[PDB]
Amino acid sequence: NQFYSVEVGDSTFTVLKRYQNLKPIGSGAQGIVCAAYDAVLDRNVAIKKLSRPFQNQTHAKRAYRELVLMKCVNHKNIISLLNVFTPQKTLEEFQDVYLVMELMDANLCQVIQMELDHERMSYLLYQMLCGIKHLHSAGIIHRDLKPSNIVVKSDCTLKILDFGLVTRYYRAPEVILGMGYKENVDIWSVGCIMGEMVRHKILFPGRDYIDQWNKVIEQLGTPCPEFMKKLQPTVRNYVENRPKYAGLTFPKLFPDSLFPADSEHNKLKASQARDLLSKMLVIDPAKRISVDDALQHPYINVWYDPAEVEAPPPQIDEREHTIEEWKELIYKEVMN
Ligand SMILES: CCNC(=O)N1CCC(Nc2ncc(I)c(-c3c[nH]c4ccccc34)n2)CC1
Ligand SMILES: [Cl-]
Repeated sequence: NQFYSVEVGDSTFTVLKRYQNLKPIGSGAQGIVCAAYDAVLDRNVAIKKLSRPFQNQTHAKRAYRELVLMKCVNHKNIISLLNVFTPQKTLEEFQDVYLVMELMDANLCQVIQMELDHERMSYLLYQMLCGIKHLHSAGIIHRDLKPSNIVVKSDCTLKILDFGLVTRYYRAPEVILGMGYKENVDIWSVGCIMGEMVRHKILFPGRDYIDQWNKVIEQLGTPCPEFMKKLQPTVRNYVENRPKYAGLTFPKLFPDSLFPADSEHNKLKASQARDLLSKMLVIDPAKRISVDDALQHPYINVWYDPAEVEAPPPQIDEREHTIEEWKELIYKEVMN
């Protein structure tokens, strides 16, 4: 047989024999993931077993979308698909899908805990922006960027793991309040991640959206009439009846005490970093900085290389299907 089975991290992995010494490296709702040695390629890989891809239409659509996009997209800051397989021989027996990807060293949740380094932080932010720019050019607007679905190598090279559309702390006001969104909906999420790299605290924590919104207005201030008028009347009423906050200024939100101190370079960078935060963490998306403009910001633009930023977009998600239909769709996709 060309497969073998091993129990790993309380799941059964049935994989190609090329893949050896499977070790659990974590899990998500999307599936459980192992590190493995690929004997054919002489390199370590990550293997994801999709957890109950057919349990419902939501799972199926996500699995199909992930598979097709990860195949189509080829960018250095988006995780790339190395191989895909199922151990089952027929569509009727078809049950499991295995994704093989490059093995990364850590997700951002770990890196975020490290002591702030301007070189590191600006480089990570630059790469996130490059990945997001590339997704957007393909019509992919993520809406759920968060530290746990962003991964990095020991050398600080960074890749986004998924394609978006449970932790809700990184979601934009227009998403929370149901206003509709544009491309810079993803910039708010970057801003939350950056704010967290600085404070080592979740910016907008909260048991629920009510709690979350309170943290937003307490720190950033009650939004302007311009913004209010763009809300549904019914939503408008709740938001307007909250206590009015003047925002904390960004110097108070992100004081000098949180940044490397006592050199000229360090003074320079703290102010630049705060300026960028001030442009990303903007409640009204009409006033929030774009991806392209963020890449031009002095804090970010030191890393700018046209060959990384200006890559051609891929040339390829509203249709519904039965679970049986999605299954055949996924199967043919697996069989290439
Ligand atoms: C908080 C620190 N994180 C950490 O130490 N690790 C996570 C990432 C991991 N590397 C990897 N490399 C490739 C992939 I694809 C995935 C991965 C994809 N989906 C996941 C879901 C949960 C955990 C890991 C993954 N993960 C190494 C171990
Ligand atoms: Cl809620």
